[PDB]
Amino acid sequence: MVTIRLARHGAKKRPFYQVVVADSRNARNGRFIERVGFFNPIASEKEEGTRLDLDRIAHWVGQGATISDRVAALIKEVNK
Amino acid sequence: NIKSAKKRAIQSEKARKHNASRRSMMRTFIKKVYAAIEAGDKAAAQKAFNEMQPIVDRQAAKGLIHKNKAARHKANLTAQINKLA
Amino acid sequence: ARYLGPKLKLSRREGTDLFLKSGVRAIDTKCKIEQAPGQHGARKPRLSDYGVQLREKQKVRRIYGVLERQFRNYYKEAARLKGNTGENLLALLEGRLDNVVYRMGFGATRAEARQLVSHKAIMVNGRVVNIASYQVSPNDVVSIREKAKKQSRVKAALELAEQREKPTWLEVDAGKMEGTFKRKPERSDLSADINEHLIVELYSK
RNA sequence: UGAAGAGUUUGAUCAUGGCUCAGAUUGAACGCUGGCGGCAGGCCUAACACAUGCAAGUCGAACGGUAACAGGAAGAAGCUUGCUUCUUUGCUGACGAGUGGCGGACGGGUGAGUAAUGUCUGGGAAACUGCCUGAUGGAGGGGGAUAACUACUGGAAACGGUAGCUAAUACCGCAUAACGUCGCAAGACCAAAGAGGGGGACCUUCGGGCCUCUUGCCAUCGGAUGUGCCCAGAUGGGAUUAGCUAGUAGGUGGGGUAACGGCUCACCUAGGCGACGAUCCCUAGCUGGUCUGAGAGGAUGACCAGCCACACUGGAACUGAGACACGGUCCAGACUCCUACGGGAGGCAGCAGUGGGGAAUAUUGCACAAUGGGCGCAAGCCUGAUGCAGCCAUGCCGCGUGUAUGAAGAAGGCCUUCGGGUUGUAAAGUACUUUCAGCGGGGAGGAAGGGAGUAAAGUUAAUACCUUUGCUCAUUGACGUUACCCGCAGAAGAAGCACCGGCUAACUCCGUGCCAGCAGCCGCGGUAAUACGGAGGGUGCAAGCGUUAAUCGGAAUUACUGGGCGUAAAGCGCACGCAGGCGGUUUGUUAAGUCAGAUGUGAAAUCCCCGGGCUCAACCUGGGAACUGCAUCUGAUACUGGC
Repeated sequence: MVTIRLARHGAKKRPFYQVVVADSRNARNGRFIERVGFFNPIASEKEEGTRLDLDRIAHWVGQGATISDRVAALIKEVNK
Repeated sequence: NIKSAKKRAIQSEKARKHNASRRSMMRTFIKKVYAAIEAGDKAAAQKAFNEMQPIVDRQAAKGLIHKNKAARHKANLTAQINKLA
Repeated sequence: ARYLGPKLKLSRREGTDLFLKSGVRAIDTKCKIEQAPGQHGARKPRLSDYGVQLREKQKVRRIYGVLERQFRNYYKEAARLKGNTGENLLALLEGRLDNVVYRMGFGATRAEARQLVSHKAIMVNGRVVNIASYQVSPNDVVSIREKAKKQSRVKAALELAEQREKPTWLEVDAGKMEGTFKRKPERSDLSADINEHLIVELYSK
């Protein structure tokens, strides 16, 4: 199953997270098709914090890869 | 707790007594079709091949030889009855 | 390290006032620097061929309270953007937060100024800074925390700062204890107790 | 916007040739000393061996059912006729165990083997591809097994064996079936499951006929992404290994795999491979990376990201979408453990301790709080995954140990034909300064949501299901004594170690008297020891300082950038010459090689530029760049090879 999922990225007591498209299948943050964004749970309360390639995701969903509840909710942080 | 891999050799040997037995039956069926070419020619071979055709598909319907070998057997022998003059 | 030992014996051995333990009894005579000529000869019997720049290298370190490894790193960063180690090197030492707290007058000595910075009492652009080597730039605002603004030595240090030479490249207000950097210090004013052929080949010499 | 040189052959000197020192360094170790905090990393050795416990489950919204709990359903009695007892019961909420579906090859630990079918980097053809995702088809009928339970039974047991009995989203046939099968094509053939929540008229024995949405089940053919295969360019030592080989080298016929080839067999052929080092033997995780210096170059690849291999020692491969299976099978070997003695369990190079090995490498810590994966339609359950503490100058970075005052200069110490000098603003005495630590209180956020409220003129039959918003109630914090703020606190609790004849910074006096104790080289010590031990004063760095076996620099003294052969060290005593290296010149042509232009690729971290986040920075990153490479297309047409 090709899935659009959040990947393990950050520091001790400071998680950051990236989002990638991959068959899973593959292990943790590796061997991915392409990157589409980053979360940053803090994002310093600013509009230049958190990014998501909503148009490349629109070509990778369909008729494409799966997107689950917690990842389909990333659009709510960029709002949008 | 469980480890269901510990069941799979017993589940394979208990099934082997039909799932490998039918491999011997299928190796034999090729002999029955070539024996129907000497019985013989177009008025025996294609009548006898139609005893094998459904058994190959009915085995492939369960897995085991489904990826290529089932259709390979049918194509190989269709070409051998089509060769007749 | 801060050496922590007796101070005036260093300046007397360099024949040069290092501003160590300066103020009050140290102004107008009785510092005794270059007043003990010895009973026979210059006591240079001998003495070492590399004594310059070697003692000049300790002088330029000790007079700012700067350690070897950091002074060697200053000699490397000073070369960038055509800055020249005969110009930018001295302007980097004069632009230190411990020298800026000393030139704004909140410390009577560079040691006293460092001991306001490290003891969490100083701010740069409203942010608390404890790094004495922080480089103050031509837009930076330097000030003291409320817990220290009324300290005895800080008020006494400003009574000496008005008798010292004015640093024209900065501004300060003593009633708020807040000042601003307006220009980088320049060699056409910034002058030091060092000879002109020395510390221009620093390290590997 | 970077890049010390020198010493040593002598009575002197210029060369050359070796050797040596002054600087960096490690997963280190050693000595003395050692605070506050932060970022990393932490058995390199026995691929030696493991105590005691864990590390992997889940579904009652498929199903037979029920050891218990609780409510219904049904009988028998007391006479106290209104309060109780007795005898039964999956009908139902729920669920122990049982059937059945799915998961455990998620994601860790370790280099033993292999100079490679292996990493890095670029291609090719003959195949498969569950779940995801896309389109197109299909769902009638019959029959047989079996667990749990119970009664028997092997054995001292551990551990479960058997029989009687019964059902399917467990199983097989009989049916139906596409653009699939094969062919120019008509066409024949192969399969399977329902289930759940909601809900009206008609009817009953009212534990469903029937409507409705959801989600499954069986098949055909594409995408998406992997898996299997073969090549090319890159590549440790050895020639006092020069020859090696019998599936080695080519053909003919079978079998094998999803597919290929000698892949595996049986037979015909004798070739194949070698100085560009074949054959054989020793050593060995590889590269992103790391250290060094101005770089080139050198020494080297822990951790890190990715890839390939390994699971006590060894074989076979099987299951499944996937393992050439850490917690699997059949076990065998070496073993530990149990057995009072009739056979039985297992493999910490997981998480942690421990025996051993070592100069050496951290606690059987805390927690399902956060997150992921797994099962479940979902509530929810599992998780030594994971997320965090704990310890260590082991490397790197920010910071304390006080500050102010104070002398014709003290007492005490050192040096001195004893005048004087120096330790020294140092001390005491008197005041500041509470940074760091200590100590009490206040105290975030990391935690969203399910149930209820909500909200769309939701879905529909207007509160199921399904679906939406920001908030409330109640439940969810290991880290933790959090961060941060406020106060109580008093100089209080806080400094080392090496060095001082010449090179070489700082040096004098005492004692020892060639002895003792030293030394990078020249060399020290017999009455002035600047060389030992001390003492007084200086030099150096600092929570560090130092000593070593060694690697990089100095080192152009391994020489490519960039070595040398008359003698100092190497030119063969000589003649000819195969295989190698090299070769005038006019034309065309080939395009191996060069130069020019593109499209792919050169993983992510990361250098360097540069925007955020903590002061700077280690670190987490957001955007750029480079990695001159390599392939595939295409020009120039000059030189080299070729003809």
